[PDB]
Amino acid sequence: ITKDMLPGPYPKTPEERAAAAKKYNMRVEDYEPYPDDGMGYGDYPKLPDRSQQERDPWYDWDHPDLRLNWGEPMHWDLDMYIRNRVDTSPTPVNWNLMCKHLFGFVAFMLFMFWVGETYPTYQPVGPKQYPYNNLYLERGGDPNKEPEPVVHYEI
Amino acid sequence: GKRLFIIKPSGFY
Amino acid sequence: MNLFSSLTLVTLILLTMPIAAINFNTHKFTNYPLYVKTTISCAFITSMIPTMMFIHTGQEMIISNWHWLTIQTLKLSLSFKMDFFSMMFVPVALFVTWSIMEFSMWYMHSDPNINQFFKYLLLFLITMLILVTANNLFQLFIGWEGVGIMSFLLIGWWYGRTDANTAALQAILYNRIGDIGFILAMAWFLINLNTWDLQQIFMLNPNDSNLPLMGLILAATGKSAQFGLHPWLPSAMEGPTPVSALLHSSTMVVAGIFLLIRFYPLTENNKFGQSIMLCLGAMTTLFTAMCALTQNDIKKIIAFSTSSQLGLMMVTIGINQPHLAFLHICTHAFFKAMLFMCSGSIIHSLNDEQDIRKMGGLFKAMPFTTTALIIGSLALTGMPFLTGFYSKDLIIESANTSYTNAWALLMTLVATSFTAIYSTRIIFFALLGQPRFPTLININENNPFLINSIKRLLIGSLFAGFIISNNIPPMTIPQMTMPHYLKMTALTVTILGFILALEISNTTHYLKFNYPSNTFKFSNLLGYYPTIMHRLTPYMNLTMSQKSASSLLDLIWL
Amino acid sequence: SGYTPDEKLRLQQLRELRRRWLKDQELSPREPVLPPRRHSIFAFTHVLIPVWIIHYYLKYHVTTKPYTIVEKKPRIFPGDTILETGEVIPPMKEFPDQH
Amino acid sequence: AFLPSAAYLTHQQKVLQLYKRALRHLESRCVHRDKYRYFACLLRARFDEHKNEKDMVKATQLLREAEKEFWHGQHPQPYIFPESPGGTSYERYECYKVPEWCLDDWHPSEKAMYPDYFAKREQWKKLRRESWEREVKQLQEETPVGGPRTEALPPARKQGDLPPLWWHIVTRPRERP
Amino acid sequence: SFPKYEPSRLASLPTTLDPAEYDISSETRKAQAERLAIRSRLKREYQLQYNDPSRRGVVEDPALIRWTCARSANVYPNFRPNTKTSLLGALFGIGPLIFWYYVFKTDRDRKEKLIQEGKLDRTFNISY
Amino acid sequence: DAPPLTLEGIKDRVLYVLKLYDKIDPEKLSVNSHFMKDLGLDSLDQVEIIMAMEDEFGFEIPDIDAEKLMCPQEIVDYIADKKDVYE
Amino acid sequence: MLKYIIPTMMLMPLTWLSKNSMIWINTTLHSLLISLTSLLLLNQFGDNSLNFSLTFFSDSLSTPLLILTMWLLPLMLMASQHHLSKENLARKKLFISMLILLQLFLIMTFTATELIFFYIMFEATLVPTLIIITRWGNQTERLNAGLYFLFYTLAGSLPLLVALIYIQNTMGSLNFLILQYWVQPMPNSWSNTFMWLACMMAFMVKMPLYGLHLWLPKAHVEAPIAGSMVLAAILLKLGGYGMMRITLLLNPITDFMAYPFIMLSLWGMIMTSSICLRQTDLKSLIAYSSVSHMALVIVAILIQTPWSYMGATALMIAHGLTSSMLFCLANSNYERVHSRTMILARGLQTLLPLMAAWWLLASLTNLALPPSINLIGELFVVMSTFSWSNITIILMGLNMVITALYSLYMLITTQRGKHTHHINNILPSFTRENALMSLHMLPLLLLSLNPKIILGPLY
Ligand SMILES: CCCCCCCCCCCCCCCCCC(=O)OC[C@H](COP(=O)([O-])OC[C@H](O)COP(=O)([O-])OC[C@H](COC(=O)CCCCCCCCCCCCCCCCC)OC(=O)CCCCCCCCCCCCCCCCC)OC(=O)CCCCCCCCCCCCCCCCC
Ligand SMILES: CCCCCCCCCCCCCCCCCC(=O)OC[C@H](COP(=O)([O-])OCC[N+](C)(C)C)OC(=O)CCCCCCCCCCCCCCCCC
Ligand SMILES: CCCCCCCCCCCCCCCCCC(=O)OC[C@H](COP(=O)(O)OCCN)OC(=O)CCCCCCCCCCCCCCCCC
Repeated sequence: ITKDMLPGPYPKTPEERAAAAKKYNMRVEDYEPYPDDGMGYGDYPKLPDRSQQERDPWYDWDHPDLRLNWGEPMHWDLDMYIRNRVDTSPTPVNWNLMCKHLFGFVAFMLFMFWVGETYPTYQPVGPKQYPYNNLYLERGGDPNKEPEPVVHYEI
Repeated sequence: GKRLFIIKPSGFY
Repeated sequence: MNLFSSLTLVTLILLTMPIAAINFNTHKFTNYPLYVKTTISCAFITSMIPTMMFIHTGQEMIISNWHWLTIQTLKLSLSFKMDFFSMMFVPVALFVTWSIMEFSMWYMHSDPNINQFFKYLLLFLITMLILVTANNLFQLFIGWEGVGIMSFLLIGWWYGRTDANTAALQAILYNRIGDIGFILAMAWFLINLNTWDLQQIFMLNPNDSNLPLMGLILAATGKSAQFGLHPWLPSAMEGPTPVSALLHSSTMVVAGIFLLIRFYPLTENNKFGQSIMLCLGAMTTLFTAMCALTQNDIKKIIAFSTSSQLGLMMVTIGINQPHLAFLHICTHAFFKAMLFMCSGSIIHSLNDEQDIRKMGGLFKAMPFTTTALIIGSLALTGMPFLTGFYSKDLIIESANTSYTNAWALLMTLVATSFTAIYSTRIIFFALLGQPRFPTLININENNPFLINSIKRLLIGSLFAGFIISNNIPPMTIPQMTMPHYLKMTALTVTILGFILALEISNTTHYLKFNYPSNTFKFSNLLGYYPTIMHRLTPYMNLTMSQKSASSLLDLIWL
Repeated sequence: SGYTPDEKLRLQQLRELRRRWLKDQELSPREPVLPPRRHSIFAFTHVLIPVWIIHYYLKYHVTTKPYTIVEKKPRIFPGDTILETGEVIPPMKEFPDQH
Repeated sequence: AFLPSAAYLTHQQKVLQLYKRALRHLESRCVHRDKYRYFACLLRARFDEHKNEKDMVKATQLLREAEKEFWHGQHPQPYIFPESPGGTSYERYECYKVPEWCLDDWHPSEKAMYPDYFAKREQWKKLRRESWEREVKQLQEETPVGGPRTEALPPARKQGDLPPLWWHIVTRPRERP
Repeated sequence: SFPKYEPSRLASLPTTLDPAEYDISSETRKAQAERLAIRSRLKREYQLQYNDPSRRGVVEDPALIRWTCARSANVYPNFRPNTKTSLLGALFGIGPLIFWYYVFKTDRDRKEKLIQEGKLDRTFNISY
Repeated sequence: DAPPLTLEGIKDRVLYVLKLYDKIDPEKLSVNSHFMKDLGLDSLDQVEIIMAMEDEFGFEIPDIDAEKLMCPQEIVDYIADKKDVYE
Repeated sequence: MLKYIIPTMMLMPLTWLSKNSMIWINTTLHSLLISLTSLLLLNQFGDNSLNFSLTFFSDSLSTPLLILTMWLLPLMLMASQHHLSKENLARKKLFISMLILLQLFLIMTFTATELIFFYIMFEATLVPTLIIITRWGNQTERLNAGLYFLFYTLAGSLPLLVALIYIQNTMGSLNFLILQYWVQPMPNSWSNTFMWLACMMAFMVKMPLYGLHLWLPKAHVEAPIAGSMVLAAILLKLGGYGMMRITLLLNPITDFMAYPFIMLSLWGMIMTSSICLRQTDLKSLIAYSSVSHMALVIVAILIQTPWSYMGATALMIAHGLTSSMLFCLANSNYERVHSRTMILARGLQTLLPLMAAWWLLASLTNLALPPSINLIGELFVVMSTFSWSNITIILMGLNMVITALYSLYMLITTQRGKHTHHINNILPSFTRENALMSLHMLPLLLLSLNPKIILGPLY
């Protein structure tokens, strides 16, 4: 590799834009850079942020797992839009509709568990009754002190 | 019959 | 005494001996899968003797045999806890694994890496019986991370496939999010109790134990696929069928449930931990059973089945009934491993066909597979006096008759109905009706490996609940007095689920085409939860991992 | 429309070459040319010798050290006979029978 | 849209692909075979109602709201074939598809284990290397100025020659190694 | 009529429901033909090196080399400190550091005040 | 399991499918019968025939190849390409 | 310590008087004999350090770093001998001489009884490393790193020099043994604040610190394999060793001067680990992993509990072995595909199964799989920082998710998936390369059996 195929600074003149689009091996009309706010992207082409999962799978690819060709200017986040990672593919249900259904479902189930914790169900019984002063020596009571009498009666 | 050759890398080394 | 501890260690050393055999190899093997299956059969026979002499007297012990480290007040020794939980889990795990490997000698016969497969499956078994026998938190963390890594290696078995690697990394991600809470629990016990040993944790018996139990509940969420950290267990069906049968149905995925059953003296004195376990388990057993109603891949449906059963296990821990939960683990292993084995027998017979919409007519084509699939489904739903009756129904017989979150009970009953719904859905689309698979029939099951491997778990799925529940001692008091509408709850709800799903299945023969409802789109796209968070949380990481982390700060400003 | 005659010709030529390659992936009856290289020994090598090793280890190295193998003491019921002493545990109180 | 030979989709191809995807998603909706076959002839009638539409702008609009119909009525998890992309057995054996040049890196003690195979592989490689310069000088005189317009390659024209760019298509790994 | 599909950042619009896919104009024919021409030329330039027997090595891809040089080297020499770069390097640069600083300082002052007042249960805490 | 496919088997199965099709007569059907020109079928019928091939053999033919298969011999040759027959 | 310095110096007449085909074999043999000799330093005591002379001593902190240093030289001679095959013989002997001189500087850097001899040897280790990186680095493009080395000299080693001369005038000595018993508390003052920054910032850049890690994914990239091995394995750990010596004098002001830098590490390991998820360069990914692991050692030294020092020195030894093996795996692919791009050569388990086994083992040690000493160090640091503050477990555990995430991604990208078609020079694994991976991994696995020799002076 040599210098005139390497990235450079932001294209200002249209002939530098044409030289870059010839360098990045794409049409000049499709070639748009990242906007020169000073974030250091340089003259790299702003690809339209499509995940590689979205591509044609039956197409004869150079890189079949990446769904990518030789000499094609890759996406800037190509390490991010691999099929092991972030996807942007279309879904059968809308994005905001998914977020609304998920948030309503999760928050409503949380609220219903809070309602059921507010109002607990039980059995029509008294408490469970244990002998020997509510099992005082079994539950770790000291042998020198003597507790109050816990006496249960027949019924 | 009709035994097929399985291409694999060198397991010798 | 000298018999118990000796055969206890002989079981684990015997499981490790084929790993030394496969690592010290020069020849090509005289059927190394048969060698590992013979070894695990004999390890089952070996572990039967300590279980029988535990059922005789109740003999528990600890083998703290090798001193490993002493960090100034913390003596980390190699310590094996042989209690009721190990004595009931080790023969069940070895029996299930022995059936899975006799299954795998048929199913995985075309794989040229069959010795690596049986090696990895034995490594999983070794790490799992390290997990369930560990007496301190460190050896349990060894087995914990071991079953996580062997889960990675057995999901990504076809490592060329992108989806298998994706699902394996997904499972590692959710398990390490659970490991955040496990390490939180280890940190709390080391700082406040000066121990990782279970005995000093139980003897000190702390009262402000909300934070370590929240850590353990997050660990069981990461491990047993509870809600929030669940979708890796349906994603993990991309691995082979005996992987999903052994690991991700019956053996690995109960380890978060086993972690919470293991710490029962802390949960029985913390009502807040019981309430959080009850709410999370009811949420998971609702959600995964609801997602199972509208799926078409049979491995996905049985994975949602096992995750709903794990949510029910979390429910019955959350009502402070841990021994019923562990009886449900030992029960659930048999019929759920058998259901995955019969589904994979259908898959391998129908030439790698897993979608239930291209099955059917297999009642008389695969008769033994149909018999065992019906027996596994009926043990799952709670048919009277199969194995799944002897725990799950009792769970409902303690979920009704206790001081319980009422909505958790109602969602538990809705889950109990949904189990019957997806079970007869599997029997409808896969066994009943007329065929839908392609035209070149290669349907066959007449291998003694497959038939005997399903047969021994069939004997288990028929008799094992009766045998175990009449061989285990009482550790709680079984609540046996309730009104007749409350005693007949689980059976009636299960039969109502069968009736509702038979009406649903007989609405499919009608010549009508309806537009999809919002409930169908919700349950079919998995509550929209793997669709959003698997896109959003990586995105908000990785752009933040590139724009501000790499480019802005650590290449320009700093 | 289907293929062009150029595409049909190319697919036929490539198909002939592909079938020749796949047919020539076959094996000879000598191939592979390999270089020139007790009924229950399983229970002896894998069980009995490890039971010997682990019994020697637990009997002379583990139990000879304190608190390494700690065992829960056995469950004592009313009516039992103690082997270390010879003492018979007395029974329970007589039952206020219910049935 | 994105194709190797054509730069676009013709309207006829768009109609056929939408008909096929509609039938596949319909079969996903309509599991049973007689029921799907009934609705399949109904949908074939719906597609043949406007088969004879001459106006390509009106057919464009009808195809567009037909795509809206198909998107409104699609199944969320349609039946994907197992070795089709998105299937359960898709690209499963790609970890077993070793490229052929790795046979060149074998040791001679295991090359001698299969003598006839490598003795034939030598003349396969001989065939490739005496075909290469002829097919390069074939491609350099047929390709127009500016490079080739479409990705399709010409066949073998002379007798005795081989088609250009043929070695990786012929010697590709089997789909079940 | 029908619910229109809403595109998103992580849910792109399909190829079928986009209107500009249904362009029939000759300038779209020219753009599609030039894209097919560049793609075919790059495909040919690749697989003449790929199918070459005399080459045994790596067909170097200057788009990949250009991508890595953009992701590593071109970050500093095309930086300009302005309002946007300084404010975004002050938000995610010294923001969460200050956040976790005050959180951990608050919790440690609370814990120290509870320890020197005899409040914190530091009973069995002898490993540290 | 997984039985080997042969050109006799692929040929006989493709012709067996097309002889169960009510717009193709079983007496004019040959191995080189063109669908549009010789058997007089529609492109819709051709898409249904390629989908019947997908139903028959248990895999998918993509549309860039489904738009060009215009005889049973092209179908047998395409399945021979995608299944590696006569090893 | 003079039974180790003199054989290391006798490796110079051994490497210059050796026959031209024998200079790798002889230096590898005698450096392996020195590494076998290096186990005599395990004569440690529970109360006293092993004090040889007025000039050299060894507690249980310096001893494992010495054993790792004397073990690292044969591995560097194995790793760097392939890509120096077409080199001149005299230049090859100059390379081996700079490696031997770096070991010579290090093994009396770790044993330095007095702190200004530690400073001289500490800043002496930079020169052979500099010459190795810039004469055998295969490309040199250091337009931004010159100004950063100027920043290292200004903000780092020179205030350390002035501070150590000040302690020499105040205390009367810089013997660490004397400073154990003559240490005065360093109270709150501005003089003592600049004193703390002078004593700490050199070692902060040497670890490296987050925000100060700008040199490390450059100097690791532009280096040969032996340079990257000694940077990852030893030369970062000089900062941690120097912090564990110099924080004796910095009490109790450390108890409120640690709070900024702890934040810089606790958030910093969240960032750099995340940075490893977006690395195109594999060697840069291993560099940012080294930053993400040395952040925990910075926190564990600054919180100065016993469990934190035990975990920090165990993490230093374990990460030295692990990251050196990771750079050697990265080179074992770079010597074939001739590019460091991680997405270039994929699916390598189809081609190299045993090397993919080594990738799997180095990844599992990288993500701290128990009972490996990576996990023991990681875990003890996490316990001690929980004792520091109970919220930090979140910033620990989240790191322990992302540390897993890039560890397997590096495994999944390079070894799994579909192999790259147009790369056909992927040779089978040379026995040298597999021997290098095993001499990394098998000591790292054997140290799980007996970790007490790598847990420092207060085990
Ligand atoms: C002091 C004396 C001590 C004696 C005892 C030994 C102590 C440990 C020593 C080192 C152990 C590992 C050695 C093998 C691994 C490295 C080489 C390798 O990959 O070989 C593959 C090869 C077999 O594969 P292959 O099919 O032939 O070819 C490779 C394949 O193409 C492709 O490969 P593959 O993918 O098919 O298979 C790779 C597979 C992949 O499997 C995995 O990745 C699974 C591993 C993780 C999950 C399971 C383990 C989880 C943790 C629980 C177990 C540990 C604690 C147990 C204790 C009780 C519970 C607490 O790996 C294995 O099977 C390795 C088994 C051992 C793994 C140990 C853990 C590694 C994980 C990372 C660290 C974890 C924490 C530290 C553990 C420390 C243990 C002491 O092995 C050999 O040929 C063996 C070579 C000779 C080995 C000698 C070992 C001793 C060396 C030390 C010498 C000095 C002391 C003298 C003792 C001599 C004894 C003979
Ligand atoms: C086929 C193989 C078997 C060998 C066949 C040939 C020999 C025949 C059999 C007899 C063997 C010899 C007699 C018995 C052995 C010696 C007994 C003895 O006292 O040995 C001294 C000691 C016993 O310990 P100790 O308590 O005496 O001393 C510990 C040392 N200090 C005090 C310094 C800390 O060592 C052993 O027994 C070593 C064997 C241990 C077995 C388990 C090893 C597991 C390794 C895992 C690594 C990671 C651990 C992580 C987990 C830690 C816990 C959470
Ligand atoms: C009992 C208490 C319960 C508490 C519940 C609330 C707390 C937990 C909240 C949920 C956290 C987990 C969910 C969010 C992250 C999930 C990431 C994941 O799993 O990604 C999977 C994704 C592929 O998924 P999928 O689309 O199915 O792929 C198949 C077809 N493409 O794979 C990819 O896209 C690859 C991405 C690789 C890089 C991942 C970057 C994100 C890392 C996320 C770390 C989260 C850490 C959380 C720490 C919490 C600490 C308290």
